[PDB]
Amino acid sequence: MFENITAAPADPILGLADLFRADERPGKINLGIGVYKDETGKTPVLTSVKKAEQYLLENETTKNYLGIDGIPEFGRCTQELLFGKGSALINDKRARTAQTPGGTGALRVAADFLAKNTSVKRVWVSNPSWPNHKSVFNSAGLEVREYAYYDAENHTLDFDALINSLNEAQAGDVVLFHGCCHNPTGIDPTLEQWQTLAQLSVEKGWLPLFDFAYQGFARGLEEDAEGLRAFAAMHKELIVASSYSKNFGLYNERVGACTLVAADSETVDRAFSQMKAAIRANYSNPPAHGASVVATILSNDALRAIWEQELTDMRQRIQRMRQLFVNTLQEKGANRDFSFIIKQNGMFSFSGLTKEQVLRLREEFGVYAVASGRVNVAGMTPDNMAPLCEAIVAVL
Amino acid sequence: MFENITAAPADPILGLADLFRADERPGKINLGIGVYKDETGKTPVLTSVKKAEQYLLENETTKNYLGIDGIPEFGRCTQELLFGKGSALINDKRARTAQTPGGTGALRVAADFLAKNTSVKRVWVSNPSWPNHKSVFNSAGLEVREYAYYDAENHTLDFDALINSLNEAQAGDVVLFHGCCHNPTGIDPTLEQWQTLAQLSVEKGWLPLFDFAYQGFARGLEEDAEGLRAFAAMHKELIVASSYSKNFGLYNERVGACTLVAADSETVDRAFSQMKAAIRANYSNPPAHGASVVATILSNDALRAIWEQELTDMRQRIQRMRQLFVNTLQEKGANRDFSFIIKQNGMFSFSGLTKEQVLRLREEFGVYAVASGRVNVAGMTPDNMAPLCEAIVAVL
Ligand SMILES: Cc1ncc(COP(=O)(O)O)c(CN)c1O
Ligand SMILES: Cc1ncc(COP(=O)(O)O)c(CN)c1O
Repeated sequence: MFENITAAPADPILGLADLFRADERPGKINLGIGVYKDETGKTPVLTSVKKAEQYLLENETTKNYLGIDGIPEFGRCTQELLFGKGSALINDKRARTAQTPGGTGALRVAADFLAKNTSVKRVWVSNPSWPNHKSVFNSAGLEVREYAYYDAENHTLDFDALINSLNEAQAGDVVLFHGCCHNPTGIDPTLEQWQTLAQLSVEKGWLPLFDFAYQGFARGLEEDAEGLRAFAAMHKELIVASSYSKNFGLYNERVGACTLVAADSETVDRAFSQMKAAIRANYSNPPAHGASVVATILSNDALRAIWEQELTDMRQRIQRMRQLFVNTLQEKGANRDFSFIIKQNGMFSFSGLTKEQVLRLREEFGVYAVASGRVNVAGMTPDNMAPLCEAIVAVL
Repeated sequence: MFENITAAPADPILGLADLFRADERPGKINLGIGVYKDETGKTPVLTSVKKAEQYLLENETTKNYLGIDGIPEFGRCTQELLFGKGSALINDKRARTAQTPGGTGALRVAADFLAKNTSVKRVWVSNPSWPNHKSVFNSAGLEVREYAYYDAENHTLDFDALINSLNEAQAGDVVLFHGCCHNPTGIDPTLEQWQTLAQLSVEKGWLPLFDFAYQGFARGLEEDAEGLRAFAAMHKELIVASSYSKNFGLYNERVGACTLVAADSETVDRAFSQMKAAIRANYSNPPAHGASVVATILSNDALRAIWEQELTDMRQRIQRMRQLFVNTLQEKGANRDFSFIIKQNGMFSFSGLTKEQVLRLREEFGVYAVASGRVNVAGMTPDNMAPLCEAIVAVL
């Protein structure tokens, strides 16, 4: 049965992890995978998480099944994060949340859902985008088409091209938008632009699907949700896949959620029972741990007050490294202007390096970055900034 | 988009959970979902698990991504459980394990794998079987056919009918076998029978797929694996989906694994890279917690010595309740012989109650059981045994 199986090519992102610990060469620098690192190049588990975990160890009395959609309070706390405590969506009971194994899992369950219970055939994804978007939607039998987004020359959001590309999407097609911290460009629409697309979207009849994996990494919790909230006030239905892997440092615990929004309580409820059926046939019910942690933190002011500060620290250190990288590059004689980098939000900078340059950086200097030239700024520290910048300069 | 969505019917198993806490009527008894309960009707978290969790809280320094196939030691410890420490499969490096969100998740990833990289079109499932088997395989686009298994009259394994049904399966079809504690009949093949099927399977060219969710609940760890081990010594390729939800009391942490076996190291490795691609497009990487616990327990003799005893206690209490149920039924004037129940292994007894009887038991007495007449013996206690038995007798 397996004699004919061809080997799949290594994952463009997760594959770097293998190569990185395959070459024992002293000063390697890992700027590939999107994981936060502190000034010492460590990925620590947050203090609030350690506190919440202790509490759980004290108070849990059972590991009995969670129920298909997970922990209620979790689902409730996430909607308030996404839509706002006031929000009519919450009051009209128009939204339903399922706890899922990470944002990726939320994208898959949404894909499986749309594929079996809807007439969706094609999903529109930005160009460029996170590489795994294609694979997830293709796994569910949906088709992926690309819409223009980034202006390489100016390092700008090519809005006119975005608008003009989307014009080929028909009523009933799904359009994927990144909530904030666009992966991998780091360029997001302004609120005015989010508004224009909110409206264009209602006239052309597209079903919006937001990928929210970095809430809190651009300007703040409530600000990063503005675009989504602009859409929810104007739309009757929409899906949102959010992740807690980055903003809670819970990467390997797989914590995320798929939020379904419909016209009214009765409708979202019917639609949701099918989403639950799709979960049952996939992984049955979600892993409790990571989600329990998030819920306990969110539910306790002391704990939540400490978390918001840890999040604020993460974001600020990244903004620091961002400006340092640019300054050291100019200091090291980079034959180019990299100022645009300071303008990007989130963990990544679309550096502009060519495939060949990133290949040489790795083989020659032990510097790891994604083929597309995406570099993890959050992996930069005052200690590796100089070796890194010299590697880059000797490659331009 | 959602105006037309029809509501999915409630899950035949997980749906009972809703109904049960929907009726506030004092003496309700829950014999539906397969969860272990101790003499006081509680589902406690195991002591070894509490110990392992404390250790993890002390020693974990990061929640960084786990890598598509999960924790190595976990994968390694599971293969030794399944195949045995000696085993040529392990020494020849013919097996590859992926850590997955529960046994259900392992069944899905195996389904997705077989569907995209193989010429499998149909999966053979016993009649009766765990209800979610159909849905998982149908989610992946595979077809499910049923093979005769249980003799209702005699409460025996209708081997001749089993053999005769399987004769319609062609070379290249997947046949699902339950390792031990057949859900829901509790009747398993003898080793001699496992042997006959091991051989019949090689001549007819079927790809075996074992569902192992109750290892340790029949007679013991190594004994419950005998059938599988009889097959692995005779087969060149096979897949095994195992679960740790019951034997480790880790239900909601979602801990299981999908083990792939091929002719040689080079082949299993090529095949496996595709299995990894299927995981990446589903949930990316598995939840660490539950699996870390299992690995720490398995890796430490003190901890593992305590676990094996807790498992032994669970199994023994069930065997106790099994004989008590039968004795109280006869004591309460049951107009029938229920002796066959003592002969069944695992958590469930196929009682023989009709759909109508189980419907009446619920509405009239607050006694919850699955439509098929499957009752959770592990949910019986000396305290509810009498109310329960009277409910049943007044329904025969
Ligand atoms: C845009 C985007 N969407 C979803 C995810 C998947 O996140 P998770 O690791 O939570 O599964 C990521 C990973 N960073 C992402 O960048
Ligand atoms: C036969 C069988 N297979 C798989 C599973 C799924 O187990 P999990 O809860 O580990 O996902 C179960 C549930 N008891 C089962 O009974």
